[PDB]
Amino acid sequence: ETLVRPKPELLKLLKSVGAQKDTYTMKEVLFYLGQYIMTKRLYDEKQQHIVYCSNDLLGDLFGVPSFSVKEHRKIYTMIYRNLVV
Ligand SMILES: CC(C)C1=C(C(=O)N2CCC[C@H]2C(=O)N(C)C)SC2=N[C@@](C)(c3ccc(Cl)cc3)[C@@H](c3ccc(Cl)cc3)N21
Repeated sequence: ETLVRPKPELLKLLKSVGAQKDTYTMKEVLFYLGQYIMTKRLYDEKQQHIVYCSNDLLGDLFGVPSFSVKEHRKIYTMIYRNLVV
């Protein structure tokens, strides 16, 4: 009840990087989302603060083509839209 419950499309995201649970602290979520971005190589060599998720499950979930890591509010909005209420 400290924790938060992923909607199952994001929870399938988390397991494609080795996650075992189905509830999580925010930290776990942020950390797994980062696995993803760095494993699936979703970024520009030119400007590395932009993540491009255009043709990818991540983009699906967040409903965007791309977004900047410097933009937290906007990130948490995207994450929460995927949290079981
Ligand atoms: C991938 C991740 C481990 C990490 C960053 C990261 O390392 N990235 C960004 C893509 C290219 C690569 C890079 O070389 N940079 C240092 C800019 S830069 C960076 N900052 C972190 C810690 C972060 C965490 C929470 C928020 Cl709300 C925003 C940013 C965190 C993060 C976590 C979740 C998401 Cl969805 C996006 C970014 N993040």
